[PDB]
Amino acid sequence: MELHFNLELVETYKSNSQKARILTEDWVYRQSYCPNCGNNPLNHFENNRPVADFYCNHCSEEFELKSKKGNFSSTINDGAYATMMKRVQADNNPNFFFLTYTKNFEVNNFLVLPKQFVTPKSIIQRKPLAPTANRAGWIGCNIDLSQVPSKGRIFLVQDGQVRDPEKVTKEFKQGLFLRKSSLSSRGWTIEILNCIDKIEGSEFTLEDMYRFESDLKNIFVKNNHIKEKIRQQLQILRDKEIIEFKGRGKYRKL
DNA sequence: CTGGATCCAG
DNA sequence: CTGGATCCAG
DNA sequence: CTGGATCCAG
DNA sequence: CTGGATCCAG
Ligand SMILES: [Ca+2]
Ligand code: NA
Ligand SMILES: [Zn+2]
Repeated sequence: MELHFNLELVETYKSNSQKARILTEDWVYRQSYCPNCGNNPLNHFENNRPVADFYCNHCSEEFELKSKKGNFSSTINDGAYATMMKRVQADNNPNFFFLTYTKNFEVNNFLVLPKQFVTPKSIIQRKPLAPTANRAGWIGCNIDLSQVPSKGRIFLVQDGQVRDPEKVTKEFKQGLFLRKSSLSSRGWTIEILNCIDKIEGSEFTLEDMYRFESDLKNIFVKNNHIKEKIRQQLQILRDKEIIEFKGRGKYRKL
């Protein structure tokens, strides 16, 4: 990845907001890949499409890009409130890219946030624009990401440095199982991913997994069928291309 | 027209 | 954190 | 929807 | 039997 914008694109513009739109969307089109499946390039939706900047034409994941000069805040500016409210609840609800760029118009940080982390609760309605305003009565919104987990933020470029796309695809696919709250309970798929990651190396077996039985039992005290559950969860992780089934109780991390 | 889109600016 | 000024398109 | 339980190919 | 597939309850 190269980290600088194509400044020529914005010669004819005056608004720094509109310049940011052009420069950041061009950069992502030219330089980013699908953090879910690894497809490059992402495809750009048509202009004005609500909360819909890019799609991956391989896996159908959608992406909303939010960009800013400087540093991230937990509060993010957006578009129309009503259509945000509708898009976060859609079956094809978008994942969210966050991009920071420097005073030299180069990409400082670039991360993805899995889609489950932007919920209707996150979306804060703004006061309508005054009737003095050009867009009088427009109701915009801000997104409150304060509650998002540290681990939900998956960096593609971090403080100047491009990260390995395979580390990112791995982390994103794990991230899609991550729970909206620290207060929400354990969750099987998460706890099993946790065991998998405690196993050294790429290859493992069902017997390796059944060693975590006593540990899983403490967590899920009412589960009297732990082994069956381990097996069911491995099937879930397979269907998501997180592991491969080698046949008869043998697995490999992807 | 109306109603989406940008994030900047302070 | 809050309120706008640009842009874009059916 | 997800946690707990059941089924049966091989 | 063993491990992948499926069902049922709240
Ligand atoms: Ca955007
Ligand atoms: Na957009
Ligand atoms: Zn993809």
